[PDB]
Amino acid sequence: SLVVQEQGSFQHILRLLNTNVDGNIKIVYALTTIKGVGRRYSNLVCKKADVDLHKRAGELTQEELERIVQIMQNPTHYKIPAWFLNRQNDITDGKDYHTLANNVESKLRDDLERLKKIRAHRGIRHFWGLRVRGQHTKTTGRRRA
Amino acid sequence: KQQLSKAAKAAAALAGGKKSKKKWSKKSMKDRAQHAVILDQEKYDRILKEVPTYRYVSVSVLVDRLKIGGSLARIALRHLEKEGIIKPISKHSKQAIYTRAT
Amino acid sequence: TPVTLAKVIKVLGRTGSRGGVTQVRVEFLEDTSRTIVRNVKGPVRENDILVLMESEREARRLR
Amino acid sequence: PGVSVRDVAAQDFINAYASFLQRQGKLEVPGYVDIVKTSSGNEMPPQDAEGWFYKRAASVARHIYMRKQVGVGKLNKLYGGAKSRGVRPYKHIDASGSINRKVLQALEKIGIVEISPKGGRRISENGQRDLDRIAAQTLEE
Amino acid sequence: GRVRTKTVKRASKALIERYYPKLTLDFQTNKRLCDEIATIQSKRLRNKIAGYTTHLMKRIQKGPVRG
Amino acid sequence: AVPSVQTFGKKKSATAVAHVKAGKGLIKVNGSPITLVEPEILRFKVYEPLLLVGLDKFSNIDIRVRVTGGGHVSQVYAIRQAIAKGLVAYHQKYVDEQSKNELKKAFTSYDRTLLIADSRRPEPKKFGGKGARSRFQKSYR
Amino acid sequence: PGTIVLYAERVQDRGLSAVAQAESMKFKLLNGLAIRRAAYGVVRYVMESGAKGCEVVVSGKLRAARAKAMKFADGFLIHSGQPVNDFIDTATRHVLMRQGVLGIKVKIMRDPAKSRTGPKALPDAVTIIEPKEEEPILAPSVKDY
Amino acid sequence: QQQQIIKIRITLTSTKVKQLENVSSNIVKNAEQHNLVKKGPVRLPTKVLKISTRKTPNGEGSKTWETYEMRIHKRYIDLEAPVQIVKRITQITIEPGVDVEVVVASN
Amino acid sequence: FTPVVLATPIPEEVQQAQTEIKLFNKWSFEEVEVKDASLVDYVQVRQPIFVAHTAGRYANKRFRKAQCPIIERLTNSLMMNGRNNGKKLKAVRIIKHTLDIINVLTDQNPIQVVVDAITNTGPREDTTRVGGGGAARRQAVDVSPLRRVNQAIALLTIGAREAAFRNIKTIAETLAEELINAAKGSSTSYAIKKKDELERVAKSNR
RNA sequence: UUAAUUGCGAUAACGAACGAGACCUUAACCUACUAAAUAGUGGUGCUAGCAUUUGCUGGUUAUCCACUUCUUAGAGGGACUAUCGGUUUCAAGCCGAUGGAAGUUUGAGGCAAUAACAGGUCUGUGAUGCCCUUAGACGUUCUGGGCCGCACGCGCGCUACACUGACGGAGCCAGCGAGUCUAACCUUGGCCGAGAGGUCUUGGUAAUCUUGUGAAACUCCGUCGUGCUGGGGAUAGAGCAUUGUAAUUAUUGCUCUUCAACGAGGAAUUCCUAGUAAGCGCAAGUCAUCAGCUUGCGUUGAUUACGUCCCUGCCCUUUGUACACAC
RNA sequence: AAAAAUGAUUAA
Ligand SMILES: [K+]
Ligand SMILES: [K+]
Ligand SMILES: [Mg+2]
Ligand SMILES: [Mg+2]
Ligand SMILES: [Mg+2]
Ligand SMILES: [Mg+2]
Ligand SMILES: [Mg+2]
Ligand SMILES: [Mg+2]
Ligand SMILES: [Mg+2]
Repeated sequence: SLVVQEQGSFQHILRLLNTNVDGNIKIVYALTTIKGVGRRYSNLVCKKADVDLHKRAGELTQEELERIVQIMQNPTHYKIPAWFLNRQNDITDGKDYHTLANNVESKLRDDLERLKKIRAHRGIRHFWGLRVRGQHTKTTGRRRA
Repeated sequence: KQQLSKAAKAAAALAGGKKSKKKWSKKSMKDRAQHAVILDQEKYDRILKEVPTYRYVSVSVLVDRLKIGGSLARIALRHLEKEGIIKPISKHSKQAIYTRAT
Repeated sequence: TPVTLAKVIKVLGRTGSRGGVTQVRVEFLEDTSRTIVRNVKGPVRENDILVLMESEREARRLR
Repeated sequence: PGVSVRDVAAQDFINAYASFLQRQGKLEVPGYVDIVKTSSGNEMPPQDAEGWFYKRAASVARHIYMRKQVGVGKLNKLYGGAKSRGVRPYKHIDASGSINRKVLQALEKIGIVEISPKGGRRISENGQRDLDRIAAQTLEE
Repeated sequence: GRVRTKTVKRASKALIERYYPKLTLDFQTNKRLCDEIATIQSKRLRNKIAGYTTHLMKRIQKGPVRG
Repeated sequence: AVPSVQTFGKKKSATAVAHVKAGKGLIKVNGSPITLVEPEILRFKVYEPLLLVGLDKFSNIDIRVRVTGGGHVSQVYAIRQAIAKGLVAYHQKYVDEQSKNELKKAFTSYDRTLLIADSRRPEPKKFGGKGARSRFQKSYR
Repeated sequence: PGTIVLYAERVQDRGLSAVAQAESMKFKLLNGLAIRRAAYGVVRYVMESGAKGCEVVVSGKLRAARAKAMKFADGFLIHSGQPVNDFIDTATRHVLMRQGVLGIKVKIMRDPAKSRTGPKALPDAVTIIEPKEEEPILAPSVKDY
Repeated sequence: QQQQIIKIRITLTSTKVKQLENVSSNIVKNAEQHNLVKKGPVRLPTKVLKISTRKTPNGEGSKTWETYEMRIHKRYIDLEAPVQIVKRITQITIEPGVDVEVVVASN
Repeated sequence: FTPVVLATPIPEEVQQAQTEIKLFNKWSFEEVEVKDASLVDYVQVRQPIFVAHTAGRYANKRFRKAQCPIIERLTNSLMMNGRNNGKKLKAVRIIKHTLDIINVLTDQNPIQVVVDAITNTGPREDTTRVGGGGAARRQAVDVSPLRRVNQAIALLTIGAREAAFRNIKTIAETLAEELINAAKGSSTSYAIKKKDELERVAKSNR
């Protein structure tokens, strides 16, 4: 049972990966605000960063926050088994990658534009705005799509 | 029965599509409530001062009477039990019951 | 507060539109010669005690 | 006088023996700890990253003591649980076979269990001795 | 409701007008008599017949019965 | 041999069989002492024979219980019914019956289920609904 | 050749077999015999054979296109309970005619008092043993050999 | 062949309860009239085989269901008899709807 | 008093309960004395129970449930709001905690507090709907003792559940607060204000 | 009076029949008979492993023996509202209590009358009349597509809106099933893999093996902290596998990522009286693969009411009718 | 003593 006494050096809301990560939330669930990182990826990155898991995202010093940024930037170079990522073996270069905050919807645009420019059925269904994963459309999913 | 004309069926379908979502409820929301999960010096002094004379001690009453989150309530409550200024009555997860010492 | 404690001595019958009310005869605890017929919502045995907010009304919906 | 692991609280026995293995430090952690989520039914890793393997090792060793022989699939059906399938109902999903297998394979490495020439994994004499030592200390905690 | 049917009523009435001296006021031996003085396909209907017979015998003891 | 008897206790589908014989006053259930029965929110139900009759006369007798079937609670009820039945059957067979009937008086004075199993039975389900009585939601128009 | 055998044995109480009666009546309808005569004849044969009750139902189209169903019955004929499976025997047969298909349903109550298998009487059929009424002697009149 | 032991086992499987019990009783009887020590007829739990199906041939009307059942009644008897008499018991006392299966156990 | 040695150790705390039954091994039912009349022989505080869990048959008769212990009667009505059907272990645990919170906020027997809350929360007069016309009316009627204690348990549990829904406070604590408020009469409790509203309506339809 | 055209009885009706009942199955009770390494328990009788003034386990029908309490199935017994207290045209009966396993016909079913519907089925039928078609076939097969298509409306449901919770670790518990030799079915166990899975053997034609289906809800101990939040998991992106010749219009499973409505729901409306409602899962049916469905099974287990004819209907009698295609 | 209108043609 640790009851820590600290001065006014608590770090309030902070910026990573062009995304607002706010303090007072545990570091794992604070990082999840960034697009492209979920609870599992946030937990794994936090644990590979050699930091405590009860630091409220406001006790993290700068240096251990650039360590966690670099771990997010290069997931493979920190002993991740590469089946854990978001984009494995892509069309362009076939290298296992993980997209981040501003790049997830960008790569989504690139893939959707590719499927449209190739006129594949999934791409044309996306262009029309229908369901692409094979759901029935007779009754369900009406008020918006 | 009476079949509707194609124009009437189209009008009904277009009306249904244009229809807004009629939420059948009164939606009342309370205001933002914040609790200082980080324990600074002034809040710690308030803890060490007014937690004694509390007839009832628990995570919920620590949250209500002091703007601290449940996590800080639990860890500080166990800290006070370590210091022994509160004695237990029923020990159980998800529900703590504590009163004054001696 | 003048709340009246009365002991039932007879259940007259089951009254009401849906049969949800009981016709009972109750005598008073303080004086057992003050019988009166009342309407009771819930289930009743004999020898049960009721509380009467007003102790002067006769129950309608007879026979 | 005589005491075995049947008269003690199972949960406190598991925790105390897990800490005893934690102090010995010979359980040869698999390496894929800090990654795995211990079951397909789960959706999160264990919240105790540094002791969940030790807790599983103690619980498995106790369970092997309880029964005659228990296999990896039987541990899988045991340690598995319900799985949330979104808009679908729940169903039972077995635990991680690799983790259950590795815990069992660690048990003979720390020497408690043997081949069990009839069946699966069964408790040895030295492992029995170590368990009733931790039983004695846990009873006189 | 435990209203006995006419098969039980008529079997009991004939048994009373046929073996009245042998019949005894308690149920158990009326049961153990009906197996020899009658042939009932089922134990259940035999017990029902014996129970109505012993109830009528209780009635017969304190005065006569019409029919 | 040694003076001994055996009984059983039954909830809905749980059964507990008790071997009751003279000794030094040793109580176990499923090879575990009865004080470890889980849950601890219902450990009182298996304590109740020990607290009603008075364990002073338990010094001579020892009981070993094996319980299977049903759920956890059904096992709790079958265990406590079996221990009560075994105690009063050991009294009937090997003790004077003044003590047998006074035990029966105290047992019936607290619960009838200590000696007589609940006659409530599961009701088989009928087509057209999820349960025996409940029906699927009827639809008009 | 020499181990598989087939033995054919004569049917006794041939009026009691609903299958035989149904086949014979169907052959009567094929031969052109009147429907009322065929049903009353088969009923008479069944009852004279010793069966407790008989039942012949002819459903189809008899005089006009519109359908109907005659019924011919005799004797005692229960409908519910285990004695249906114990004393009732039924047969159903289709009858091709120019106009269509006629269904012939035969139901037979065989007498429980006959046969040596199963119940020899209906359930609840209580029968009493005769008292064999005797005279009471007044005096004791002890006897010796 | 020289009047020795076989450790024979006989299984009776049938739906007809009475047609099963009669043969099993006769085998039991022939044991004592040939002073034969044995294990008595162990009766398996009566297997029931169910089929639940809609009564309607089409798909109209109230969704009424009907269930039909087999009952398989089984008895295994372990016999220890000489060679000249295991045939004496197996060729006789055979009933319709009842079959007999014989295995020379070695366990 | 005077514990005896046993071959299998029995804990000292449970050893003291041999003298008489002790609810949760923490309180005895002696000197409860439901003081407001007309609710006697309907609130069950005479037979002692070790715990609020006993699977007894209390539904096959009209008035059989009145012989079920009042604590278990309160417990069996906390097994709601649909998602909580079953889980009597959970309901019993909540009841144990709420009685502990009573015994720490007030130097009073929690059973005494519960029966006082029921006596103070059972409505004495209600209405019934009569008249098939469009303007249907209500007629005030008296309330039987059994319905009074049933409606009291219902209103206490319902108010505790609603106060527990979507707030930091545990159900055991908000039930204890409701029970403490009702056992004295403070009109800040759901069951008191609901009962007072209902009685006022019967007064207006008298 | 009964659930009953069930009876008491009255009687221009008498004696009869079907239905109801009776009957059969099934859940309960049997220290009573028969027994059982395909169900068991006990003797530790044989060796022992552990702790130590004695308990827990391993090998026990060739490493033995005894007994059916638990288990099963054969024949039975048991309840007949028994006894008692009340009440009655004192009759049929009904209400309480006492025993008993069981006292709403003990519970639940199976079967279930006469008469009818223009009810449904010609797409279950080598059941079928008539009409039509019959070689470029409305026959039968092969390839592909469709049956799933979406501005919309409706009916069954599943998951939810959370702290009586979610997540993590642990405790740890059913009953009904089913399952290969005319060939790959149910799968122990070992090894590899995060997982889904892959590979090598084993057992089971089955109370023997999967399987003690170690299911889930549940309980304890910790993380969260009233924030559409770590509640919810829709939509969508990328990859890894299994079935199948064939997976795109995504069979399904698995991993990571996206993380939408949804704050308890207007009018309205459904089901239910005790092991019932509800919660929770499991098995089976369809199945090569596919459950959010059904048929069963057990698990945890309420509240409220033992009533009335108010609504919606049913039965009997009397009555009115201009209805009989029958308000 | 609240309100309650209607129901196409032919087909024993
Ligand atoms: K259910
Ligand atoms: K085709
Ligand atoms: Mg589990
Ligand atoms: Mg019938
Ligand atoms: Mg379709
Ligand atoms: Mg979220
Ligand atoms: Mg379906
Ligand atoms: Mg009209
Ligand atoms: Mg008209």
